[PDB]
Amino acid sequence: PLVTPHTQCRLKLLKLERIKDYLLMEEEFIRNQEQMKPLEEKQEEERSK
Amino acid sequence: EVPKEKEKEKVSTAVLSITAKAKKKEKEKEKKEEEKMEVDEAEKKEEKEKKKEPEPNFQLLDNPARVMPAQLKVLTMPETCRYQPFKPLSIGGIIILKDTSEDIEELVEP
Amino acid sequence: PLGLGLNHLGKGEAIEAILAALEVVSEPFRSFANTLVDVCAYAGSGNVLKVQQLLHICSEHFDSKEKEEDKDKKEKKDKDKKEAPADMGAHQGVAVLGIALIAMGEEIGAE
Repeated sequence: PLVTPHTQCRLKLLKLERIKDYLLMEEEFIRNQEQMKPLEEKQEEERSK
Repeated sequence: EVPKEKEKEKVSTAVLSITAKAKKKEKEKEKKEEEKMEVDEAEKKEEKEKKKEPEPNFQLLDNPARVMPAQLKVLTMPETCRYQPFKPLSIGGIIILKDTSEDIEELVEP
Repeated sequence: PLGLGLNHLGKGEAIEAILAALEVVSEPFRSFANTLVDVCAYAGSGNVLKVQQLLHICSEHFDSKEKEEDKDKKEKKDKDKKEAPADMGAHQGVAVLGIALIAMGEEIGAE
């Protein structure tokens, strides 16, 4: 909640593009999270039955 | 025998932010470093193209000889060899050799 | 390696990474020190392109107990470069590290 120029100024162009940077990276970090998990599980005999 | 070996290995970084001008001025930094100190590396072409075109289509065969029923008509006895067969050799099965001269050898049984 | 980065704290010149990381070109348990003097020169600014190489190279990899210290120390250097853009990235830092870490992670998060 810090968009404090409240007007057409380059700060709010700089502020919001910082926010775009951290959200794209948090997308790409969790995108790599479900990517690079080689697990290929086999369930336990007690749980499967 | 080609089972697989695949790799997930990556998700491509699609950051099209301020990186775009940042990588461009880095390519300017190599235009002072690459072409002004030392660069030479090369490799040769058309070696792998060369061996393909002089190929056979005159494949000799011993006589335990598998033969397709299509290629019964396109096989040819060696006329440069003297030992010629007896039946017109254009159909698969068994034929006998008309052995001409002398000095017969090379019998094989496993 | 910490007093190295303490001897080279706070300059975003990226020569100190060219100094130190090419100096200790070595085996990976000594290349644990690669992330130290890199980002000790990176106390606080907006250099978000460093923050993505602070994530993308050693992100998870599932890593059966070999370099698990390095991803912790790579996360350790994510802690600074966050404590002085004056709360601009501190909200983003608590947004990331609460989510994809402890609520979506392993030895990196829960240790």
